[PDB]
Amino acid sequence: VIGDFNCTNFAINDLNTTIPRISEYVVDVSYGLGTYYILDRVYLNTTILFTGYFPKSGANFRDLSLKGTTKLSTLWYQKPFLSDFNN
Amino acid sequence: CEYPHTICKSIGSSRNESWHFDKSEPLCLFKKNFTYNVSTDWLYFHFYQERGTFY
Amino acid sequence: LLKFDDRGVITNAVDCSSSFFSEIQCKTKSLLPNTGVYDLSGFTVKPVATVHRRI
Amino acid sequence: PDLPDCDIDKWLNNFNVPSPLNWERKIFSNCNFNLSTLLRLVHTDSFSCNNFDESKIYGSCFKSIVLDKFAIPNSRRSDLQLGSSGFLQSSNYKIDTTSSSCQLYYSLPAINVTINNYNPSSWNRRYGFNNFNLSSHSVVYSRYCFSVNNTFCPCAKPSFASSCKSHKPPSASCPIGTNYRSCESTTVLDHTDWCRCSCLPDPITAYDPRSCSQKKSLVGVGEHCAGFGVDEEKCGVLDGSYNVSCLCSTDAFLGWSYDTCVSNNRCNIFSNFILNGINSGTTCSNDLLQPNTEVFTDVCVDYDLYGITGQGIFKEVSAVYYNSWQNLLYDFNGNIIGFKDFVTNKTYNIFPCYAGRVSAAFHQNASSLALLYRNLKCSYVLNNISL
Ligand SMILES: CC(=O)N[C@H]1[C@H]([C@H](O)[C@H](O)COC(C)=O)O[C@@](O[C@H](CO)[C@@H](O)[C@@H]2O[C@@](O)(C(=O)O)C[C@H](O)[C@H]2NC(C)=O)(C(=O)O)C[C@@H]1O
Ligand SMILES: *[C@@H]1O[C@H](CO)[C@@H](O[C@@H]2O[C@H](CO)[C@@H](O)[C@H](O)[C@H]2NC(C)=O)[C@H](O)[C@H]1NC(C)=O
Ligand SMILES: *[C@@H]1O[C@H](CO)[C@@H](O[C@@H]2O[C@H](CO)[C@@H](O)[C@H](O)[C@H]2NC(C)=O)[C@H](O)[C@H]1NC(C)=O
Ligand SMILES: *[C@@H]1O[C@H](CO)[C@@H](O[C@@H]2O[C@H](CO)[C@@H](O)[C@H](O)[C@H]2NC(C)=O)[C@H](O)[C@H]1NC(C)=O
Ligand SMILES: *[C@@H]1O[C@H](CO)[C@@H](O)[C@H](O)[C@H]1NC(C)=O
Ligand SMILES: *[C@@H]1O[C@H](CO)[C@@H](O)[C@H](O)[C@H]1NC(C)=O
Ligand SMILES: *[C@@H]1O[C@H](CO)[C@@H](O)[C@H](O)[C@H]1NC(C)=O
Ligand SMILES: *[C@@H]1O[C@H](CO)[C@@H](O)[C@H](O)[C@H]1NC(C)=O
Ligand SMILES: *[C@@H]1O[C@H](CO)[C@@H](O)[C@H](O)[C@H]1NC(C)=O
Ligand SMILES: *[C@@H]1O[C@H](CO)[C@@H](O)[C@H](O)[C@H]1NC(C)=O
Ligand SMILES: *[C@@H]1O[C@H](CO)[C@@H](O)[C@H](O)[C@H]1NC(C)=O
Repeated sequence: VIGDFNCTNFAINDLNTTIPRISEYVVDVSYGLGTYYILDRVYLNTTILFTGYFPKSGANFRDLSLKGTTKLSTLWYQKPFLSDFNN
Repeated sequence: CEYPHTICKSIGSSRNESWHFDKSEPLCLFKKNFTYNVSTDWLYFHFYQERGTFY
Repeated sequence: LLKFDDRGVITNAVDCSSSFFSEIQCKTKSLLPNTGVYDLSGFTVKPVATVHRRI
Repeated sequence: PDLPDCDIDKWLNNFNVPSPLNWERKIFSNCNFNLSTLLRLVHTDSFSCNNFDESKIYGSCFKSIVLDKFAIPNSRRSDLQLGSSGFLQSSNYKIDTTSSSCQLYYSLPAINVTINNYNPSSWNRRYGFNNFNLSSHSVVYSRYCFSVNNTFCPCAKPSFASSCKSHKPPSASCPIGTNYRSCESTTVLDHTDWCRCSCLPDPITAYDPRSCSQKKSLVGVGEHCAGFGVDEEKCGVLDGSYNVSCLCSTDAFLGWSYDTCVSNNRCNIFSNFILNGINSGTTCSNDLLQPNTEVFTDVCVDYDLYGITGQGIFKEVSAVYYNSWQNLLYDFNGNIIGFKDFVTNKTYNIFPCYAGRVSAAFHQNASSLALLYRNLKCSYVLNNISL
């Protein structure tokens, strides 16, 4: 459903094999994980605030492991792996 | 394509690298290739949009 | 609250919203703030949404 | 911050110059380049354009950059103009005229020159073609180019090869999906068995060009030569011994010649600047004024690097501990205090220059004024205000 053109029409099924695996490791920004360096600004020996975009801690990672072995199903598209990329 | 998929460089692949219909060269806003240290163990990404500007 | 070393390397970061501890930590721009009472201005109340006023 | 360049100068100054039959194709997309530095670095001689001018390049941006590169023969220089009906424009390369393009004439030294000769055809190379055994610095150029169909093999059946006692035509077995010849006997008592085939004695001058398997095909834009003319009777397995496939010798092909570029110990290489997408695109020249000059101290030189505008005195301070991507450094509040150049790997500390006031005491019974510059030295005032 993601594409808008037809390329292949063989070895296509609708078997339920999707697994929404949820990770058991929460976001830990205490060691710099998730923090991104500023595009051009650089600070030296400074502890300044930054109203940027960082991942919220206490939220477990949502794993998206998708592969294919000579067959593919249309079920992985849309729900539940494809989510609405809001911001 | 309606059913996209990518191939590997190790051993073989189930299908071929054909998930679109790019028979010519399209127009891109950022097209280049960068090499990273493959010997590492982790890799972190970040993609956020602000005022219609990608990052 | 990003902390930079002498070489500009990030080591510790404060969430500012994980709990009240992060708010007190980043309120005074220090990983170990001084003692005293801290009135957390901006406490989460989790209200409801109100729309479509009727005459 | 700057963007990576297209490295056009590194490609135009390549020591591996190609032959006119196989011009190198290079497309540059999403990059930048400088026309002034490119023209200054290359040993250009002339610059011409079709339906365009070099003065309009500044300001307008193109979608992509398409370039051509091939050697220029010494005896084939006067026929390089547009619209000329020479041998080069008829069977080697076609120059587009309905689109905007520019012609660049630059020269390269005779030393460190390596030629590369290879025919860009399928049937020409597949039907017994070895390497181009030519001399050094030999610029090969074709004269007549012929094309064949995808179901024609330059050979015939072995049944008719043994039917001619004298001047028999050679034949072999071509792969599937191909058609044989149409040889027939025309004995008029001149010899023992006089038999002839189609396209005789040569494909260029044939009595019946309609029945010929190969015809003269004109060269087009973005398309190399279709192959040299080859005679069907001059190639093939003799007597139909059925040893190999329908393979023909290299000497059977005709319609090409070679020349040289030795002229004042230098060789000329043509360059076609094919540009598309007028005043719209991503990759184009950026020869405008940028704040990249010889910076120096002792005066608050205006700085406009990394999208930050300010006024301050530069100071040379060694700073090697910066990261591979780090270019500046900020203070506690968040203002610029310095930067680091990306072309000379030099670091500078920005110091605000003098913008203060001056105190002047005046008395009602006096005439002059007692000027007093607070927190300043007499040498600085004398060297920065007046004598
Ligand atoms: C997320 C998930 O559950 N992944 C499965 C994966 C998919 O179910 C399947 O490959 C996609 O194809 C469909 C839609 O059926 O299947 C794995 O097991 C295969 C089950 O078919 C396994 O038997 C593989 O089968 C092959 O026949 C093949 O190429 O399909 C041979 C292959 O060696 C074999 N793979 C092995 C042994 O690793 C899978 O592909 O691994 C199991 C995943 O967890
Ligand atoms: C496809 O299979 C998955 C795996 O069992 C199903 O997901 C389960 O759905 C039930 C019903 O809500 C839950 O109680 C389970 O916890 C789910 N398991 C997992 C691993 O997520 C899914 O419902 C199936 N889809 C269809 C259409 O049958
Ligand atoms: C980085 O910042 C810290 C925080 O101010 C500096 O530590 C101070 O250093 C001065 C001079 O050595 C002392 O008088 C202060 O007492 C220190 N503060 C604390 C809280 O210990 C540190 O010197 C700075 N480092 C660099 C290289 O500038
Ligand atoms: C690429 O990554 C590898 C692994 O992340 C780096 O190799 C490490 O180098 C350090 C430096 O002495 C050693 O202590 C580690 O034991 C090495 N690990 C491994 C797995 O070899 C390597 O240095 C990196 N290269 C670059 C250019 O960054
Ligand atoms: C592919 O899509 C096009 C356009 O929707 C349609 O004309 C064509 O018939 C389709 N072909 C197949 C095999 O589905
Ligand atoms: C990819 O295409 C080539 C050329 O048609 C073919 O030889 C090859 O087998 C294909 N590979 C797969 C995995 O289909
Ligand atoms: C990377 O891009 C350059 C373009 O200049 C190209 O020449 C090169 O082949 C590319 N390499 C890979 C591995 O894609
Ligand atoms: C052209 O040269 C100037 C001089 O420093 C430079 O600032 C500019 O980035 C260059 N433009 C390119 C390479 O496109
Ligand atoms: C170019 O020629 C000069 C003089 O013959 C020689 O010193 C130099 O090494 C050559 N460079 C290359 C890349 O061949
Ligand atoms: C400047 O520093 C970088 C970072 O290591 C290095 O790669 C580069 O060679 C240096 N010199 C120049 C001229 O960029
Ligand atoms: C200024 O000069 C006049 C001239 O007579 C004198 O009367 C007056 O006292 C003077 N005032 C001062 C402040 O010197």
